[PDB]
Amino acid sequence: SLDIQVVKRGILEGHSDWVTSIVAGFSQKENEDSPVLISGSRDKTVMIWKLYEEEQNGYFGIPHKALTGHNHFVSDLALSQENCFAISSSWDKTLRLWDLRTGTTYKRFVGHQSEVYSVAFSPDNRQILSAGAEREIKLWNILGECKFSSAEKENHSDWVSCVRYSPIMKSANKVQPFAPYFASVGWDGRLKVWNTNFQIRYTFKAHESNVNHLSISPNGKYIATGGKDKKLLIWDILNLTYPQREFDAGSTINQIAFNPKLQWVAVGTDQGVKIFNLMTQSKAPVCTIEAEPITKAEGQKGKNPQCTSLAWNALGKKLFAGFTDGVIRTFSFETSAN
RNA sequence: CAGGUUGUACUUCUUAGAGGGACUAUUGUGCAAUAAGCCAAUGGAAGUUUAAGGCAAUAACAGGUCUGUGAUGCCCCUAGACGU
Ligand SMILES: [Mg+2]
Ligand SMILES: [Mg+2]
Repeated sequence: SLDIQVVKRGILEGHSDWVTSIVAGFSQKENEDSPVLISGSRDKTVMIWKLYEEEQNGYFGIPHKALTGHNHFVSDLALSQENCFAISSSWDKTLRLWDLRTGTTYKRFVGHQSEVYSVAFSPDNRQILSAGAEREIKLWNILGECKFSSAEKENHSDWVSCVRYSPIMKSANKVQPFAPYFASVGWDGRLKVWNTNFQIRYTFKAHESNVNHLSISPNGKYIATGGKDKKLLIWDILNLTYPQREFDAGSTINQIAFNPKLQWVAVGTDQGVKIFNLMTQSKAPVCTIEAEPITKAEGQKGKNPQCTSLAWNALGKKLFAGFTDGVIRTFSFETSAN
């Protein structure tokens, strides 16, 4: 057997409610570690984390700055390439541009109506993409001006849950055969793929229930898609009649993340976090349910927390799961190969 | 520590418009024949129907009001008038 076992790293706490979004630093000079962690939660707060080198006590790190601009929950965060800037989606019908050194909000994006579930940052950093319960995807100048809004003929029924982008690698030698696209996942169970011009390129009806999250392989060759359908769908951008691969992950799918290198898929689920190996065909490579540190409070027992977010650090060695109890948990992997 | 001034300044305090927010939320081998519900702890600005009120069905009670009304039936007073 190839055993992939998990060493517990630590605990990042001080998030009052849920942990809805997590981003880790971009690798700046190549193959070097990311010092930076940012989370977003219900709690009305965006947390900036100063991370311990080793692990002291049971903790992996300590809260540095708490960004407060927001009325309702923070749905999703995205980083600039600079790593010096972050953005916040919210149910408060607004987006925010955050300087990461100062607590300062730079500009805020206004003009969304209902509420905002997700945001994406384009590789050029001059385009912001935002989506919400308006069944609408919006394109913003970094100066805070709505540039475009996808219309009825294209846009999908119910709510856009998540929008993301299609990475173009640095070297041209990294083999980019396709066109640039952006992907939109929704509560109608539709995975959409649009060109830069906001023209529908490929819209497949992926799921039977609703889709909470979508992420793109670092290669931009495949898409991972998931929600209440209790199914993890992987799609080849070459042949779409049939989904590339499918996995059964217990109960409901909250989040999905690709290992920036390692070629695994981590899935946030109510039961816990599952990790899939794409290099072999088997259905459950590493499974983590987490008992509650808040349960250690005497007399109150948990049903377990459910994990509301995932992120990998740039090196792909560390993994962060945001939870129901407002605690981020950190885990590392040791390989024992028989 | 106090005044006086000031600005392509600002919203914590102050107005008060928009919109949030609480649904008994979360947890509970707590009581419930596990159903309505109650209870506790935690979080929470707020968990006594959040608090205090407005409105008030069917029916009555020959309740009160001709002295609130230029709403009136009938009765009475009409030039030393019960009129002004
Ligand atoms: Mg009342
Ligand atoms: Mg009488």
